Amino acid sequence: AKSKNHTNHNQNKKAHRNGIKRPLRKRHESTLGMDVKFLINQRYARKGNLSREESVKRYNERIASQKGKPKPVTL
Amino acid sequence: GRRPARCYRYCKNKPYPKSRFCRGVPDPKIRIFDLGRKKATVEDFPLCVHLVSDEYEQLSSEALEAGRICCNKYLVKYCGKDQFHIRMRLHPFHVIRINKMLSCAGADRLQTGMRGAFGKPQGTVARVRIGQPIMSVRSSDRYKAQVIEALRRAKFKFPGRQKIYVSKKWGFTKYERERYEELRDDNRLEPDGCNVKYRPEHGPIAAWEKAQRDVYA
Amino acid sequence: TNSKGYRRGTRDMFSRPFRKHGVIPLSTYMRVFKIGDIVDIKGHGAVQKGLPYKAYHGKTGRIFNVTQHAVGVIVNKRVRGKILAKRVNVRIEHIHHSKCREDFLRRVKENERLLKEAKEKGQWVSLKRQPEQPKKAHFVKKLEEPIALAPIPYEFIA
Amino acid sequence: KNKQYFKRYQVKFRRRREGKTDYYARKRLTFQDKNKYNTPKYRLIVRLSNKDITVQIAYARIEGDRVVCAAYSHELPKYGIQVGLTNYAAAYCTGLLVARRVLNKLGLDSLYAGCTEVTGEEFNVEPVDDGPGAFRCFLDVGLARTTTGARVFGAMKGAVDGGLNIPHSVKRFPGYSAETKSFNADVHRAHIFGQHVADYMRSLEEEDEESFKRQFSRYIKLGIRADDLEDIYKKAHQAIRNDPTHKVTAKKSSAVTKKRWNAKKLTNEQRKTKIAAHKAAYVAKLQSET
Amino acid sequence: MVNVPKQRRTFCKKCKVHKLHKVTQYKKSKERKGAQGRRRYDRKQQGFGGQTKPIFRKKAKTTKKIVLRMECTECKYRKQTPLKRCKHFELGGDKKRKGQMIQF
Amino acid sequence: VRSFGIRRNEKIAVHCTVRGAKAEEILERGLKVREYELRRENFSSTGNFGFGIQEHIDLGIKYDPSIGIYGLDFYVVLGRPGYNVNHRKRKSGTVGFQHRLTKEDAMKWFQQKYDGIILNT
RNA sequence: AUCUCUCAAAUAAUAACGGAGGUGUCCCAAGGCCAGCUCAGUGCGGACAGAAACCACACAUAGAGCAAAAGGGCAAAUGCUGACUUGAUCUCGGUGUUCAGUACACACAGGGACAGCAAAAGCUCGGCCUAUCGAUCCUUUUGGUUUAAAGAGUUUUUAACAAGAGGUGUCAGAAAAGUUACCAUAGGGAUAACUGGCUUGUGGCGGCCAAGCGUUCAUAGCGACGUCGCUUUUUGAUCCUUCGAUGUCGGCUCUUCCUAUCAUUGUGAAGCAAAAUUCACCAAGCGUUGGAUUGUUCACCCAUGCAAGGGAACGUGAGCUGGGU
RNA sequence: GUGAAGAAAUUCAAGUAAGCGCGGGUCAACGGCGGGAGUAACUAUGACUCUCUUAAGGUAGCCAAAUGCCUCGUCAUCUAA
RNA sequence: GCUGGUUCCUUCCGAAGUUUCCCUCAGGAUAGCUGGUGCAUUUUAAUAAAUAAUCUUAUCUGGUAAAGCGAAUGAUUAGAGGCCUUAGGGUCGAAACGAUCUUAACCUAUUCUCAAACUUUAAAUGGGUAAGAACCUUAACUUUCUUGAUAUGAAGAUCAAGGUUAUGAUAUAAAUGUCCCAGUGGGCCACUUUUGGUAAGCAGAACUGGCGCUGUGGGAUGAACCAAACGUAAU
RNA sequence: GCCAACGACCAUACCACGCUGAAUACAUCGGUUCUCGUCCGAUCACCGAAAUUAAGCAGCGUCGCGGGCGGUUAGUACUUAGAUGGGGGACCGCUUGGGAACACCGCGUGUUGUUGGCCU
Repeated sequence: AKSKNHTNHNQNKKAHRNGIKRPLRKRHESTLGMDVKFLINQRYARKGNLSREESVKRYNERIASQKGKPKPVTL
Repeated sequence: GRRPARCYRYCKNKPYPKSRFCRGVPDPKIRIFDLGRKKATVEDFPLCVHLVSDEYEQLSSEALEAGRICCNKYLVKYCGKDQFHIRMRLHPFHVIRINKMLSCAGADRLQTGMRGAFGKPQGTVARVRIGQPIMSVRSSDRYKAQVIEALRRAKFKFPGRQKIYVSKKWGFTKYERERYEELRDDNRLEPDGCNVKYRPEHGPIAAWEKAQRDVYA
Repeated sequence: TNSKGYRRGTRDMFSRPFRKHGVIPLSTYMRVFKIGDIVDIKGHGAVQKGLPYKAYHGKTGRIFNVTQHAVGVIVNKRVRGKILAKRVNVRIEHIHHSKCREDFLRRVKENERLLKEAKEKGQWVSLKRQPEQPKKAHFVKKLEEPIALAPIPYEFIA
Repeated sequence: KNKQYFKRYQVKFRRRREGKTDYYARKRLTFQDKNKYNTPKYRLIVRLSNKDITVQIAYARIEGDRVVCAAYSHELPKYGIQVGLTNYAAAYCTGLLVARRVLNKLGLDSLYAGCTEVTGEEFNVEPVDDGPGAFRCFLDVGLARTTTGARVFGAMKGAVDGGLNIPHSVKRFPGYSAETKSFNADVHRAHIFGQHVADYMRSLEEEDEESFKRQFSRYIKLGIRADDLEDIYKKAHQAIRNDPTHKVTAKKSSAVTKKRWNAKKLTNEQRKTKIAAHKAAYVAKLQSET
Repeated sequence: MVNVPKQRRTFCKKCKVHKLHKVTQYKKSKERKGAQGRRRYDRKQQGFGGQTKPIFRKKAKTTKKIVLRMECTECKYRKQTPLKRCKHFELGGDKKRKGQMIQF
Repeated sequence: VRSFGIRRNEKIAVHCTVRGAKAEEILERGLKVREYELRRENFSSTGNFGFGIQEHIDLGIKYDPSIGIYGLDFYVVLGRPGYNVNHRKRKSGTVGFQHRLTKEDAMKWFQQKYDGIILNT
């Protein structure tokens, strides 16, 4: 027989009882399914981060090897 | 087969349209909507009187057949045979479905228990709102008594409740009667079948010019 | 007795507008899209290469993976009722730029600057928004045509 | 007829109404991959006219194309090309011209000398190492049929012999017969040196004087005999590599609102006074008879 | 009718390039025992049981899909790739000829 | 169409076009057999004019009974200098009220040269 | 099992044996790609030339076409024709849908490899997008230059692993004909036949307005097309109550009640001379029969009669009967 | 049982009984036993004629049958009905 | 997989009749709802410069109500105007080819009425996201790379500067595991919306609230109506 | 005031018609030997200039079409929310708030980017 197949009464009273449950706000998120390198490049820049204080100044002195960079403003 | 309309008096559904494959439907003879001197111009019939409704009534089309043949057969008796223009302002463009018991011959043996529930088409109906005129009689101002009394005998064939406007219109125009004349008197309105023309100005020149030609020369 | 399947009831989600048919204007391919940017989804009905499904048109979310010519957006889809975080790839013409941050990012400038001009005068900041207060007490002169001006009905006779 | 036609009709774009672009190359050229976000395309426009060809390097942007550099064949009378500006060989030196008019902007003049001895071989440039990789460009011909040996590919042949890295094949260079290929490089050395224009004259030196009153007239006005055309076109190649001065101009100016000039557009007042007299003139045409 | 041109240049997995490949049809290879599944269905059946296993009735499909062994022409490697369900299919073909009046 | 049994891709008809240095000699050949006072229409409103002929041998050819006779229709399209603007790939465009050819431009030019009257029936 | 438009109430979701349809295929091009050209139709022209074709010039915002249903979509295409083609391939995961947020299946965004077209940019992982499909077990084939058969060697064989195939359409997938009035059990008022309830297509039904008929005369008496209400014993419609049982047709007998008046009492009207009759009002007080046939109820027939109403507890089986089923 | 190929298991081939298949006989064996058209000096009816099918088209006979739906068939009788 | 029963008292919390699959439709599994038991801890945890859920702001989306047919498609009434040469009767005329009107269309400007499977326009009620230190800039560093002559872009690792922390009102505590533990997977009623039916105390859906589980006050009477939710008592 | 190339948004740009257009230009335009395509040098392809501003095109004109915008139809239609509000029913009214649409009237007729260039 036929009384009540497929209703929605009590369905958002239930879904609002142990309530509606926003997901999350995660600082870091999974990189699962990203562009696969991209991520091998960032896995190569993550290793080579070596200078905190030392070489990070030094290459400006190497900029002055061409007395700076007058020319490469174009490309 | 000719189903009564005690069972079909309301706007019970969002209205059935008329498809383009269901031929086998009954052909009515509600083909007539204007009656009287339909060819006379606006200058011949300046009085206009409507039969305005008072509910969101759904009218049958049986009632609208009677409402025109009633008002014809006083106005061909008490108005002169051409001195009017009965016009139905209201067309019966809907379908009613009648699942009747045509369950004789007694041995099909499955006919319907509740299998299946297709509807069966046996006519039309015409839906009405409040303040929606059903007929309008365009005539001359002399028969004003003869027309407002003609429409009383059109009330008693319609269900519901009707109210009888005499218009400030000049016949079947959109214009007020005095406001008709002021716009008419120089060039600005033009005759037609039963209606007028509305500010022929823009554009560009010759329509202003040639309509100024013939009113001058 | 159904919907099912995948593009049903899209006679108006992916209908084109009135007379905006035709070649997609070529700025759509020229926009720059970054990772963590926020983005809307209006499934463009003239591009069949990876439309969003109909449950994501209308919905905004954050990009987090950009590719050659599509973008992987994170859209919140409510199920019953536990709101999920989906991970949708769509192309570019099924995406627009949000504006919902754009006002705020000009509010971050000015609250940096309304404190910057008040960096020198010192006092006082008054940074945060207010909703609409009551107006004040005025007084208004006629001054200009004293009263009445007096509307009084007569509304039926018709 | 055709009145509710206009309510529903909408227009193809602007430059499909003028017939200028095609928007089916325009999407597909200027498409960069949306993960190499904003590094531009730098394609190569070659557009040709009855008088004067045109080559511009450009990359599109949201707000119209940016243009890095442009070089026309009208600059060539500086470098010795007086007449015959839409040869294939006159199209060669223009694409040679921007390929040196642009590397001065980048300072890529020490590197990528290019095919200094032009003979007609596909010398795509080599990336000189430990530093600046070669400039990249892609060909945009647009609305000309890329038939085997059209004029637009010498402009390409100007660029790849200038030094710009463009991927190309040879199948639309002249004389590479597709029945069957026939890498015949030397027909360039007859075409890029313009000699078959000259050998058209050398096969018409003898028949008609009126042939010189016909086509290749005005070589006769400058005494340009049919023998030294290579010597023009050889001399241009070493002279285009002298100085692309980028066409500096210091008129500054005679430009502003001279003289009016183009029939300003009649505001509504003097529109109304035009209609006021016209309605007054028509009753005056009517009051004449009465 | 589904023609297949009986040659094609697809991916020879052994040569690791595209090689010219001759095409065929897979047909069937009957059930030759002793496969262990027959060696079992020849003992569950044996004396006094009354038919132990399902006898599949209720055939519903009208077609089957077709598998083409595609032999390499250099290294004679083969490859089974299916197609869609097709009710008529002849390879070899007499390739379609277009814009053509039926004659005589 | 099956009223005359012609079929899709049956190749019922032959046609050929002539541009320049051969039109103006073939037409005057076609005009002597036309005895060129040709009737008035014969004149499409877009300035074009064509005509039927019979008995195709009199166009300067031998009778050649191996091939027999063949009835012909001619059609001549006139123009002005400039109509390639209508028919180019790059920067195309239409023409205007004039240079579009009226029928009078096609009747005058037939009255002026070739001296034929238009037989205004 | 599945798809499209609607229902669907402006996210998405939503149901009925609701409405209109579709699918179990078709395509070596109808797949790919590069180039070229633009369609429905209308208009004016041209021997045989109408609807006849075919050539030909202008107009022509898609009114054409796109294998097929429907919907979107497409104009230098995704349409038409031509070039050349095999990306309708191989591999690894991930996402969208269905969602339990599982699997197939379809689709999508990519990495790797090999390629096709293209001058190149680029485009292609089948069909312009939304349907066109199938586990385990078993059989099978293709693949390693394979692993195992456990005392050891080689060869046959068998098996294993990987990717396909053979199919379950009741489509998340048993291998399956009837009958029982000779019957049975577990239950069911989740479910019929039966009373009661609600309902009215049917039944039955009385006012409004008059086209009329009524010789003349609208309304003495009727009253077309309309229109509005009233009753529920039938006919159904439903499935509320009862299946650990409400005796299920009638007739016989015997009560009372109702008017929707057949006759009688009291009156009004008439196309009311008398007689006879018809219309209407107050009226349920007293009546409303004997028989032939049939199990029936209405039924018709003979006869009585100045003059032979209609109905209510489907009245009434520990009242009878047992003719019907 | 027989031959052949193989190192063998095994695989192949000839041959292949009764049934079945083909064929004959049987219905006091199970059963079955037709249509449409046109026609006779009034209408009616159709002795006849065409014709389509089938294994054979229900013959002698009986019948609104305890067997006929329509049906309370139509006619006569029995009856006051 | 069905019927009947299933034995103390108080205290606390407190449902479901829905989804998907099943030779499944009086049953299961499965998620939702429930209780238990913890645990982690916050200048929204114990002597906030940070979360979270109705309004505001800002910004996206939508094609229903209304509107429309003098916009497409689809029906569609009425006449008007027209060179016409499509013209039907004719007519003055041998026909008229001279002409006359007429009538049919056709064309032009109108007009009456509409449409679950029609749209130009387009609400309210709604759906999404945002609203600051997990921020804002500044720097030069990083990368094998695919792209790039700053070996620039991007995504990052460490420094420099940052006022008063960036709508409102709320916090009966919130966050999270396990036992996916019990029961349930027959629902009925109602506003407004709505489909089938002629109607129905009928059938089927959308929303909210109830009844089921719920007494008390009111409607004489009653599962749902209107008030109001309930420890024992006084006022 | 301009022109070309390349565009962006894609009718305020479109359509019809008419007028004008210095220069830079663009074209129109001359040819077929080569490259090259065609039944046909028309289309493309390649050669280079005699002719012309007719036309394209550019600028404008029109109580133009359309399309754009604004007022206004209108606090209207509809709609959240409330009542033990009306009515026999259809349906209506009130309260609390959000609030359109055709038409109609007006007003506008593309704005601009990068690069070379003309300057009446």
